Amino acid sequence: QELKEKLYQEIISYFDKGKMWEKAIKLSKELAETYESKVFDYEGLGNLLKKRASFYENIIKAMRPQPEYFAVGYYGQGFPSFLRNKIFIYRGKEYERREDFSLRLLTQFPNAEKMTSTTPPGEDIKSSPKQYMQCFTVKPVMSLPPSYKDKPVPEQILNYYRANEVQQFRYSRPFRKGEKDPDNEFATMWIERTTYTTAYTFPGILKWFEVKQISTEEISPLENAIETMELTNERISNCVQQHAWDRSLSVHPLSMLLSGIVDPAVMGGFSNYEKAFFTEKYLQEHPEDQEKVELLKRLIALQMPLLTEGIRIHGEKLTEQLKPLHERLSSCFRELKEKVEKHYGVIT
Amino acid sequence: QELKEKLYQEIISYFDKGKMWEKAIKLSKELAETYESKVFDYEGLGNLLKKRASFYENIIKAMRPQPEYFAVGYYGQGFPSFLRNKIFIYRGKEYERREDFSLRLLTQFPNAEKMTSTTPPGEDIKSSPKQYMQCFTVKPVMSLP
Amino acid sequence: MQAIKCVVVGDGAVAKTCLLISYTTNAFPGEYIPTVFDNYSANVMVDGKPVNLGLWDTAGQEDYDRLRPLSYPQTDVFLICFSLVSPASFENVRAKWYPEVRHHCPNTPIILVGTKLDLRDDKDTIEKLKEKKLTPITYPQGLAMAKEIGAVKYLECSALTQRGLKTVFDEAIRAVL
Amino acid sequence: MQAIKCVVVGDGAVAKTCLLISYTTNAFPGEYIPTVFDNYSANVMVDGKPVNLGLWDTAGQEDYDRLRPLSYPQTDVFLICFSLVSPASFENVRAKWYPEVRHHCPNTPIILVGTKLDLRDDKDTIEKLKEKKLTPITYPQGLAMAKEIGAVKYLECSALTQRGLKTVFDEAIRAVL
Repeated sequence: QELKEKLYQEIISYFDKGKMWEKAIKLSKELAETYESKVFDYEGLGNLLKKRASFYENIIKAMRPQPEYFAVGYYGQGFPSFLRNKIFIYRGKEYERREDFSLRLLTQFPNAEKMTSTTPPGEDIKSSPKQYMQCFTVKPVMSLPPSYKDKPVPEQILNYYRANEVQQFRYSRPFRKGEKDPDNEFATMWIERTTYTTAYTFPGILKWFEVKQISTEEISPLENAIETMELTNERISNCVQQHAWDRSLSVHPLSMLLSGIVDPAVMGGFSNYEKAFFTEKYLQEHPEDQEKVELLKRLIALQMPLLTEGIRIHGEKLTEQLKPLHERLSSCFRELKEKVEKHYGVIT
Repeated sequence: QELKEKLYQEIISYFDKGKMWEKAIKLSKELAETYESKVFDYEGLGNLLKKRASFYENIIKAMRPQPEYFAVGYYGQGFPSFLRNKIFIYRGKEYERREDFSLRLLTQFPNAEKMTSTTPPGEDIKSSPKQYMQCFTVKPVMSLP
Repeated sequence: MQAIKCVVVGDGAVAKTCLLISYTTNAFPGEYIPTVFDNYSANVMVDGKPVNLGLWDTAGQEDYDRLRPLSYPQTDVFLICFSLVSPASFENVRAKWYPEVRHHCPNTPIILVGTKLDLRDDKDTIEKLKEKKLTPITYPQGLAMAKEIGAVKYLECSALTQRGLKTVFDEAIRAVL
Repeated sequence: MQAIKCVVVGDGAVAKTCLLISYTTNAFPGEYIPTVFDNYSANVMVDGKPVNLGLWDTAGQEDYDRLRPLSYPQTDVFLICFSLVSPASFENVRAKWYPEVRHHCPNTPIILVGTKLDLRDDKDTIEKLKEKKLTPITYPQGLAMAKEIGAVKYLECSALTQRGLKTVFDEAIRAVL
C-alpha cells in the first residue's frame, strides 16, 4: 500500500514536470475516484484536483508544439538484426526537421549509404552487405475517441489527436498522366497515396514502431480536386473558429488565407478547374463520370458562406492599414459571388 | 439549459450557506461528473471542487449538534382533520429540549389539554370534542449505507 | 506568439513557386504537389520560439505590378530571389526587381538567394547556355551584388536536391532575431 | 469546546441519583431506567455554546468520605442538594454536608436546590411527618440559608413531575456564564 501511494505521488510529480495532460487528466480522474471511494485522503484529493485544474487551464492557454513524424527504413546486411529490412515510423521532437534528424541518424552509422529515392528497394539493396538508410516524412492520421463523435470538440483538443493517439500514416505521390500543357500544370495530377498501418498508437512505449501492413491507392484528378477543396474548406473553417474565440489574435493569417483564396495570380486554380472539368472535352474524356463536378460545385458553394464569414471578421478587424487590402477582398468577393451564381451555373 | 445552470448555482450558494454536507457532497460529485462529461465548464468545476474540499474539512473540524427527536400525537375532535388521531415524530432543532417544544406547541393550541401519560389513549379521548396533546422524546435508530 | 512577414519576388522563368511549395509541403524531392491557391502560410520555427511564417506569393506578371507596392509596407523582411543559371533572371533583378523593391522599403535588412544551384555546375546546362550566349552567374557576382546592397548574408539554395533551402529559411527567420 | 465540572452531594434518604439519571436519560417521568454505573456525563447545553456537562455521582455513605475531598479541587461549580420534605436531609446538610463542602472550596459560587418539591405541599406526606414529629422545610428557611451562604440563586426542583429541574440545570450551567 505504501509502495502504491509512493508510486502514485511520483506519477503526480512527473505529470507536474511532464506537461502531459490528457493521460494525466484521465489518471487524475481515476485517482480522485480511488480517493473518494476507498481511502478518503482529502488533502491529496484536493491537491490532485488543483493540479488537474491547472492542466485544464494549460490546455486552453499553453501552446503545444506538434511533433513531426518521419519514416526510416534500414536495408542491407550491415545493419544489426533488429534494423535489417525493417521500417519504423519515428516521432520527431519539438520542431525537429528531417534534415537534422537525417544528419543525426547518419552520425550513428557513418557506413550507412543515404538512399536518395523513396521507391521501395529491391532484393539487391536488402541483401547487399553495405548499410542503406532511407529517411522521409510521413503524415500522421488523426483518430478521435468514439466519445467525441458528432460533437463540436474545441480545436485545442482536436489538435492533440491530430498528432497523438495515431497509428496510420499517409504520404503523397504525384504522378503525371495527361497532356503537358505549358500553363495548366494540374492537367497531369494523379496521386497514389501510400497507406501505412501500425498496431500501436503514437505516442506509446516507444517513439518509433514498425509498419504492419502497407497498401496503395489511386486518386483521379476529380478526386484530387475534391480532396483539395475539402482540405481548404476545413482550414478556412478552423481559422474562422480560432479567431472567433480569440480577441488578441493577429489578422496576418486571415490576410494570407484571403489572399490565397482570392487571387492565385501565379497559378489560377479556378480557371484551371474550369478548363479541366467544365469544358465539354472532359465530358468526352469522362462520359459517365459527371457527379464529381457536382461535388466540386457544392464544395465551393459551401466555401462561399465561409468566405463571407471571413470577410465579416476581416471587416471587424479592418483598419486604415488593411483598407486597400480589404477593398480588393470585398471587390473580388462580390466578383466571385456573381461568377459562381451566373457564369458557373452552380446552385448555392 | 440556462434555467438548469441557474438552479445548480443556486444549489451551490445554498449549500455554501446551509452547512449541509453529505447530500451536498454527493450532488457535488454528480455536478463534477456533469461538468467533465458534458459541458467542460472547468472554472465552475474548480470552484465546486474547492467547496467540496471545504465541506470535507468542515466534516472533520466543524461541530454538528445532534437534533433531538420527540413524538407528538394529537387526540380529540378539537384538532383539525390533519391532526386528529395521528402521531408524528418531530425533529427537534439545535439543542431544543422537550419542555420548550411542549410550551411552544401548547402556545399554538391553548385549548389543548396536555396529556400526562405515555400510554396510548382509549376511544374516549380520541372521540372527545376537546383537544388532547401528548409529547414525549423518542430515540432515532441509525441506518448506515 | 509572434509572426513573420516576408515578401518573395522573382521572374516566371525561374519558378520559385515550386521551391516555396516544396518547402512548405516538406515533401520528398521530386514528389511535390502544386496547389491551386497562392500565399502559402505555415507555422514553422527554427530557433528561439515558435513563430508563424508568412510567404507572400508574388506573381511575376507585369500586369499585377500595381498590386505589389502596398504589400511592402509593414513587412518584417523581404526575399529577393534570382537564379545563378538564368542570366535573364539576373538581368531582370538588376533592372526592375532590385531597384523597385529597394526603393519601396529603403530601411529593412535584405537577403539575397540563388536559385537552381545544382544547374550552376551542370555541364550540359552550361553548354546549352554558352550555345545560347548565356553565362551562368557564379559566386563572385552574387557576392559583389550582396556587398553593393549591404545584405546580411548572401545565400544559394536549390529545388531538386533542396541544398541549403532549409538553411536559407533559417537565416531568413533569424534575420530579425 | 468547553466542559463543565459539578459536584453533586446528598444523603441516601433523598436519592438524588434517581433525579440525576432521569435528567440525563431525558425519559418520560415515571419511566426512568436505573443503571449499574455512576458518574453520568453528558453533552447538553442551554445557551451560549455547546458544552460538556459533568455530574460526579457522590455516594452518601460515610465510608467513602476519604474519597470525596480530592474531587472538589479544580471543579467549576458544586451542587448542594437537600429535600424540602425531609427534615433529616436538612439536618444532615446543616451538620456535615454544608460545612465541609464550603470549607473545601471557599471561593466558588454555590447553588442550593430543593428536592421533592411536590411532596412539600402533599397533605398525606405532611400528616405523616407531623405524626413522626417532622416539619417540611418551606421556602423561607431555604431562602435564609441561601442568603447565609451567599448563593447565586436558591432553587427548588422535583423528580416525579420534573418541576424546575431543567431550570435548575440551566441556572447551574449559566452560573459560570
